[PDB]
Amino acid sequence: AETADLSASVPTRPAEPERKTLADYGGYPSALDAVKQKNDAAVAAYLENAGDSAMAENVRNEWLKSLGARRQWTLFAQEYAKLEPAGRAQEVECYADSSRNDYTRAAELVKNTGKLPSGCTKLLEQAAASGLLDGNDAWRRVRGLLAGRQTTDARNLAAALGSPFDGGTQGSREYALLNVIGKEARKSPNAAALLSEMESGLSLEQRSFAWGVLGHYQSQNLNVPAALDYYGKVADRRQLTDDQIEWYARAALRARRWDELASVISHMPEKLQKSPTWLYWLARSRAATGNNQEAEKLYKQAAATGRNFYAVLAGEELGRKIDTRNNVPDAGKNSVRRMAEDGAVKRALVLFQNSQSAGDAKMRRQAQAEWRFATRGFDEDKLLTAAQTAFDHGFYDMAVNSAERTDRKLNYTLRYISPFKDTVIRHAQNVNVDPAWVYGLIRQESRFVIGAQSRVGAQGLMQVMPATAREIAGKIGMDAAQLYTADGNIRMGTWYMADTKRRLQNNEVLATAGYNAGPGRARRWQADTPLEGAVYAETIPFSETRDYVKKVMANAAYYAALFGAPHIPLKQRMGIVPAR
Ligand SMILES: CC(=O)N[C@H]1[C@@H]2OC[C@@H](O2)[C@@H](O[C@@H]2O[C@H](CO)[C@@H](O[C@@H]3O[C@H](CO)[C@@H](O)[C@H](O)[C@H]3NC(C)=O)[C@H](O)[C@H]2NC(C)=O)[C@@H]1O
Ligand SMILES: [Zn+2]
Ligand SMILES: [Zn+2]
Ligand SMILES: [Zn+2]
Ligand SMILES: [Zn+2]
Repeated sequence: AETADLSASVPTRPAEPERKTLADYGGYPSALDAVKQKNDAAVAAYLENAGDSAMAENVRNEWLKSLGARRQWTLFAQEYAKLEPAGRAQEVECYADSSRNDYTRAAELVKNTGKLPSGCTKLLEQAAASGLLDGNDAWRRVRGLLAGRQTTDARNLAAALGSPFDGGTQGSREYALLNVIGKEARKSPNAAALLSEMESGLSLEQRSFAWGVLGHYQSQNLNVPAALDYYGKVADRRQLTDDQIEWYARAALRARRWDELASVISHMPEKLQKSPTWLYWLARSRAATGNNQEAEKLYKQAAATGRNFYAVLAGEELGRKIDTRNNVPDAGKNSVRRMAEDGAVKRALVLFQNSQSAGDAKMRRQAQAEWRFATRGFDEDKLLTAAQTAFDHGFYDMAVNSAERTDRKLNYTLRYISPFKDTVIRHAQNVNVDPAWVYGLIRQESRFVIGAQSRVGAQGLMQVMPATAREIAGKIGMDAAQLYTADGNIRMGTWYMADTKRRLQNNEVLATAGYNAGPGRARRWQADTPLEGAVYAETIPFSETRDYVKKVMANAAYYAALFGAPHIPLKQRMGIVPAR
């Protein structure tokens, strides 16, 4: 019965002057070194003076980790009581419980098969020594730690469970299994023959795990028939790590074995079965075996996960199309202004502007942390207001970070911003690439930060490598130094998108993957037969590039809807990746 509106409510946390903010930032590295050197007076003095900021909260967390490890419980409790509950680091939670000898968290944590922080690691050991850990899960954690070379943590965990590596029957058997599950032993052409010899003397759990390690190695190496052979010997698939079981599912997906795929996904942990990825592929598998009613319900849940690659593909199997109409008005200019007056928002903004006039990347990273801190507790209305507040200040990446956090109130123009439009459109049309794809790529590469610079030296909005820029500029009459202007950067990036596409059989999925990892790697990941675009994207071995391709293609689907481009469903945009 009511038309949509946006609450003008804004927080009014106490603000501090520009000088104080920059002084607190000035002393921030000193306070973190005081924690590491155990200078408790120097840490207390910093916290006494500092504002209620991400800086203070980060110092307080680090100090509590130090206080917990040193069993300084009087101080720990007094300072823990000063942390916003949502601001508590994971390891600080564990110390706070281990301080009471409370092991409620261990049942969840024990599911983790990789490195935890030391406080959580000790909590698990103490839970193990106390008989409070499920045996199945505890030994599974031991094996996972051995397979990812955390041999010390595995050793201590096995000791605490009462069967040490040096003495225990189960302990020493787990440890001996490294001749198969070791980082280099798993690569051996004889690992399977070795394992097949020892099968008689291993438990069902140890055998399931060990075939899991060999399957996962083969699978992430894109040797699918060998992967499927080893994974097929796993008797209890629930024994696998999360990464092992997902690469079993990726192998079966790449082989189009829909019955096996469904079966694998059914053995995943609940959190993993409910992710957009495995809801979608289980749905596709159910449809492929003839159960449309079950596939339909699974598509609906995948589609309800929000704005993302699999949610969009699911919505399309249900004949929905992307709709990018905002369902709430823009925030009023007054509210946008008042939002910037809030003490924590203003702090973020002060670090932001000061980082611009000084070229200071580390200060800019701190402005982002302050912005996330400032906005951490916001309801949907404040988040849309804050998003516009960031956008107006040119803090474009924080504009998007706030907007993409809403669930019912949707502002697609803050989720999918498009600054520099004249530039991008012109240069994309000149080399004949789709502008929605270009924005998709920029949104993922740099979140629209003109001065973005990666670790390895990828530069600008389109994150073009200096070497690539030199090769481009010599083909199209440019100076390589134009890499460092926004216009030259967009000219080179859009050209390289067109160029990689042309050299990867005109395929936008291979091109996206080639942009990020090199066209050489994009071709390596091709199969000897054609692959549906989503299968290729899901089975990319490098995690960063796998994530990257799906986000860019999903971003392009939303930009295309925002720009009014003619409707090409995401499935069709994904197309078919050809044989190598
Ligand atoms: C940490 C980081 O910044 N990672 C990636 C980030 O995202 C885009 C770029 O920056 C990306 O680099 C791509 O990196 C590959 C190298 O792995 C580049 O490809 C190379 O360059 C030319 C391609 O025409 C060839 O001569 C090389 O053979 C090729 N490598 C491979 C493996 O094929 C690629 O050009 C570059 N992309 C851009 C946009 O510069 C980086 O790794
Ligand atoms: Zn089963
Ligand atoms: Zn301002
Ligand atoms: Zn231009
Ligand atoms: Zn990048």
